[PDB]
Amino acid sequence: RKCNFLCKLKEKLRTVITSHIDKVLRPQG
Repeated sequence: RKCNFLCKLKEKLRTVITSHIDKVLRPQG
Protein backbone atom coordinates (compact mmCIF):
# COMPACT_ATOMS: atom_id res chain seq x y z
CA ARG A 1 0.00 0.00 0.00
CA LYS A 2 1.44 3.33 -1.15
CA CYS A 3 0.82 3.76 -4.84
CA ASN A 4 -0.53 0.93 -7.00
CA PHE A 5 0.27 -2.42 -8.60
CA LEU A 6 3.91 -3.06 -9.57
CA CYS A 7 4.98 -0.63 -6.85
CA LYS A 8 3.83 -1.91 -3.43
CA LEU A 9 0.85 -4.11 -4.30
CA LYS A 10 1.00 -6.54 -7.22
CA GLU A 11 4.79 -6.55 -7.30
CA LYS A 12 7.35 -7.68 -9.85
CA LEU A 13 10.94 -8.15 -8.65
CA ARG A 14 12.92 -5.83 -6.40
CA THR A 15 13.56 -6.07 -2.64
CA VAL A 16 11.00 -5.24 0.09
CA ILE A 17 8.85 -2.16 -0.51
CA THR A 18 8.27 -3.01 -4.19
CA SER A 19 8.59 -6.65 -3.21
CA HIS A 20 5.86 -6.38 -0.58
CA ILE A 21 2.74 -8.31 -1.63
CA ASP A 22 2.92 -9.56 -5.25
CA LYS A 23 0.48 -11.75 -7.11
CA VAL A 24 1.89 -14.46 -4.75
CA LEU A 25 4.59 -16.18 -6.82
CA ARG A 26 7.57 -13.82 -6.77
CA PRO A 27 7.67 -10.35 -5.16
CA GLN A 28 11.46 -10.11 -5.16
CA GLY A 29 11.72 -12.13 -8.33
